Amino acid sequence: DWNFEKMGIGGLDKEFSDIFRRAFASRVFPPEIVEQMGCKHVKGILLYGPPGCGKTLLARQIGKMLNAREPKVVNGPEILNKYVGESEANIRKLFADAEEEQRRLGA
Amino acid sequence: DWNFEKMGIGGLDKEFSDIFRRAFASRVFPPEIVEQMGCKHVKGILLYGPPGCGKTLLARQIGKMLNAREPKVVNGPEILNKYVGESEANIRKLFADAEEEQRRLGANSGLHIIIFDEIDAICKQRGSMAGSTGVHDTVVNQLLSKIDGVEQLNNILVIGMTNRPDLIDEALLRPGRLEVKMEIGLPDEKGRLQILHIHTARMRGHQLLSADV
Amino acid sequence: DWNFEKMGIGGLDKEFSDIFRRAFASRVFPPEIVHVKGILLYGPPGCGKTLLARQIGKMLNAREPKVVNGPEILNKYVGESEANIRKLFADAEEEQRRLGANSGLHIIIFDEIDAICKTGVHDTVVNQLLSKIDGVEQLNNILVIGMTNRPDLIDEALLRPGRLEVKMEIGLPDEKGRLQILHIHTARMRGHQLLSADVDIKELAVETKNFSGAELEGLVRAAQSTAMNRHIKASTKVEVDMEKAESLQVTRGDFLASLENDIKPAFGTNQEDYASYIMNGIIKWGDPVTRVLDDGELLVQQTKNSDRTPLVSVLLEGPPHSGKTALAAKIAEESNFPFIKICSPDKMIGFSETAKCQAMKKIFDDAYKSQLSCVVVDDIERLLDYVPIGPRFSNLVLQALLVLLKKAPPQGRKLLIIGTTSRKDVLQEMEMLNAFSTTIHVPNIATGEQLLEALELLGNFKDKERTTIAQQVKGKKVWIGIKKLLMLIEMSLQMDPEYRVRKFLALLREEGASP
Amino acid sequence: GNPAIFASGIIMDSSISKQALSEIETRHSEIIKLENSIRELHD
Amino acid sequence: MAEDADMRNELEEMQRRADQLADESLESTRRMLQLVEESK
Ligand SMILES: Nc1ncnc2c1ncn2[C@@H]1O[C@H](COP(=O)(O)OP(=O)(O)OP(=O)(O)O)[C@@H](O)[C@H]1O
Ligand SMILES: Nc1ncnc2c1ncn2[C@@H]1O[C@H](COP(=O)(O)OP(=O)(O)OP(=O)(O)O)[C@@H](O)[C@H]1O
Ligand SMILES: Nc1ncnc2c1ncn2[C@@H]1O[C@H](COP(=O)(O)OP(=O)(O)OP(=O)(O)O)[C@@H](O)[C@H]1O
Ligand SMILES: Nc1ncnc2c1ncn2[C@@H]1O[C@H](COP(=O)(O)OP(=O)(O)OP(=O)(O)O)[C@@H](O)[C@H]1O
Repeated sequence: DWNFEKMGIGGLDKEFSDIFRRAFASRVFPPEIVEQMGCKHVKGILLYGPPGCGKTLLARQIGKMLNAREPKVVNGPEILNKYVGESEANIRKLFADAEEEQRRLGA
Repeated sequence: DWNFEKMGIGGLDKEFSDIFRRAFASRVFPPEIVEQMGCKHVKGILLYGPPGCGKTLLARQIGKMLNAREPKVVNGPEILNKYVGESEANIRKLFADAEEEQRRLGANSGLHIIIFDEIDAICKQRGSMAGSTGVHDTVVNQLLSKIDGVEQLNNILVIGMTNRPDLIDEALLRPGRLEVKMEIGLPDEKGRLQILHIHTARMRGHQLLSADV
Repeated sequence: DWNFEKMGIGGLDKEFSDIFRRAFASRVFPPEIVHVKGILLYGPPGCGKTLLARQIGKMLNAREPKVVNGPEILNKYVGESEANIRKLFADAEEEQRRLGANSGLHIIIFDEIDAICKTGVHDTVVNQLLSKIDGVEQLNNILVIGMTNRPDLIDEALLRPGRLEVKMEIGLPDEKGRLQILHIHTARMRGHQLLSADVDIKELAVETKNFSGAELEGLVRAAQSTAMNRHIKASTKVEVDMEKAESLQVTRGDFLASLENDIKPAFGTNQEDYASYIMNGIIKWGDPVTRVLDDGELLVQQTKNSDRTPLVSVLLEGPPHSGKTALAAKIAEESNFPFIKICSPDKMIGFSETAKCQAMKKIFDDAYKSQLSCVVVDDIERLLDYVPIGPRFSNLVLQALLVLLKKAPPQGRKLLIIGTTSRKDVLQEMEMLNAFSTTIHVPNIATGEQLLEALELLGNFKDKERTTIAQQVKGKKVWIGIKKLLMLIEMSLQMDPEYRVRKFLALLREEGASP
Repeated sequence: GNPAIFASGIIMDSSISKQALSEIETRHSEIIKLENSIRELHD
Repeated sequence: MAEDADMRNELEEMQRRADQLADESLESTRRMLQLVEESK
């Protein structure tokens, strides 16, 4: 139950079309053809520009887009810590669920 | 069960041949001539180059090639710990198994592989570092002692990769610890053709590519 | 044994003998007529300190030495480090208490000692070790050896007498040591005749400069690997010879390839340029060159043999492209003095005045030390950047030169200075021409006969063309510099044979001029 | 001169240990036996 | 880092255990004093 008009973003048709094409196109199709074609998915997006143009809005709306788990969010430098070797701990705590699920259920 | 083709490395041909020659020729031929000749095997490799060239791919493929125990991986600075004197325990845990095997079966044991990734995040020059805590110096000294110490361990192989070779301390980069230090770089026209052919094979296999290309 | 080579170690014969003399003299000396409990070794990596420690431990008829691999003491618990360190000395104390003087020697090895010795844990451990090694109870049956690669990072209080007494430095082996190391590592090959007859160890030893034992052993190993791969095929399924494996001769070419490609000294190199200043040599196209060289020799002998004129200077004058610097270089090389150097503006690009002054001062200071020396400066006007507009130039460098031109060196030493320029009048106006003691003149090519002789010496044109050139030239005067002449000849040779001559002559007419 | 500098990380160090706790168990155990004995005497 | 997270948890848990052991010993000692006083 999703519709483009629902998100209420204006003036960014082309950018959204390009992002959709280059990010979510692979995961929507029947998997057999994709598998025969033998590629791997994209796992990165970066947004930049001057203040007040609609970046965080896009992030939030994409978060509400997908049928997935609740996204994790990091508000700036929330990971730094005073003790030795704790920052890396906070960083590696992020990917645990993906690691275990990949190892268990595979594809 | 192995073949050159199946690894799928396009632009590096002389480099891989050099690696094979200078690191693995010893362990292929019959032990009799080797023992007669009384030489020692190499115990290190250091790759480097600009980003996105194929280092990690090469290391993983090398690990896959050999028939031996599963390699142990160290994803970046995952060794550091806050309790004093706990990093060294983590480091020694790696070589514990190899030492046990060498002690038990003597000179006819299997092989063991250890892969350090982003090594420069740990082993920086001892003198040139923020003189606040001694953890880094102790870590480096522990590694230097264990890799080549009074007791002799000679059934292990260590591979390392980085992006800034300079920062590594010199004492580690001398023969006996890490000698074969190669460089990966941008390919040439032929390498580009080989890579493009490699990544396009399956499409051609299933006739999903237009003849006009 | 004391041969020091039966143990497969080379170069350290003198140091090993010193260790013998200073360490075990007391123990081997008869007890009736009758210690040291500290040893520290240091040196650059890959010199064999581990070898020395192991062999010294093996040599003595004593219990098995105990060794600690780096920092195996620090523990997150409190006090366990002290317990661990104290655990080491229990046997020595027991033997001293029971057998007294007649107690066996004890050997302790500290590997990577710098790691532990150099916060409460660290200084407490250091204090515990200091107390145990030298405390209220005095032991005389314990030996401690420490090894380091960074001697500067060791604590001073640990090096005081009574704790760490015998300090040894291991250095890079000499040619003889390199020869010994190669002999040791190749004796195995020579025993089984697996070595080729074309290999000369002396040639390699001469070639191998600044190679510690590690470098030499690695080169040997690389030769092994080359020979070893010569008998294997990789691609489909790794397959080997098994047939020529019997021969496996190690040729000298393998050694050369290993030395060339996959080995490196890891030490800096020295670059020379004095050759580059005379590219095409000197050709006698006329009398003047001989006169110039003779005057140079006269000045050289005057500076060599004079007693109350220790300093002498000369200036070389000539129009542009007359080849002035080359003559100065030739004279300097003929001088045959221990110390010779050339100061050129080429190396000083983008420098400010102070940098130039300091560089010149450094060069002259170096020149001062030797007994007799000669120095040459070329393109003075470029040295003190000069421009006809204004004019404009640097005053500081000019003053520095004027001062330096008449400062005698320390007593009993001789200096010669040769300067080259192409604008005499300017130097005269700046009041510098007075400083120099004498001047020499370098002329151009004047008559067609000299030009024809130069062409003949070069041998770039044949008799047929030379006939036309002689016809056109001998009836006229010419004015050209040698460098420009070479440039013109190279310019002309590009075009097809039919036109070269005419083109060449045209170019000459373009440069035709008079003084 | 140098602007104000940050401090470095901290490395704490736990005190109690497993084996030292076995030793504390050695300490504690005898007390209960001694208690049984004294209770017997009083009874 | 949950691998070391459990080591810290074990350490602190044994701290708590040692505290409990010490308190139990102290209560014992008090009870011994009481009974020994009583018999007289
Ligand atoms: N394209 C748009 N369509 C509709 N409303 C928009 C659009 N862009 C911005 N807005 C409105 O303006 C607000 C700007 O917030 P936004 O999160 O875009 O700022 P930002 O780019 O994250 O700021 P900064 O760059 O400082 O981090 C949005 O919350 C929304 O109310
Ligand atoms: N020579 C090559 N032949 C085939 N594929 C290659 C080659 N070089 C790189 N690739 C491909 O490009 C990517 C290279 O990523 P890889 O991690 O190996 O590079 P890297 O050098 O480790 O990067 P970084 O410098 O960030 O560590 C992989 O997807 C790999 O398949
Ligand atoms: N003079 C030598 N004679 C024989 N082998 C030598 C010599 N010098 C070095 N080697 C070789 O080097 C290794 C022994 O050197 P060792 O590890 O003791 O060096 P080090 O300088 O004490 O150590 P580091 O580089 O860690 O400071 C062996 O391979 C030995 O063959
Ligand atoms: N007899 C000769 N005398 C001088 N130079 C000669 C002679 N024969 C050949 N040459 C070559 O002529 C060239 C001389 O050029 P050089 O740099 O000495 O010129 P120059 O007079 O210092 O010029 P400039 O004032 O432009 O720097 C060198 O290549 C030298 O080898």
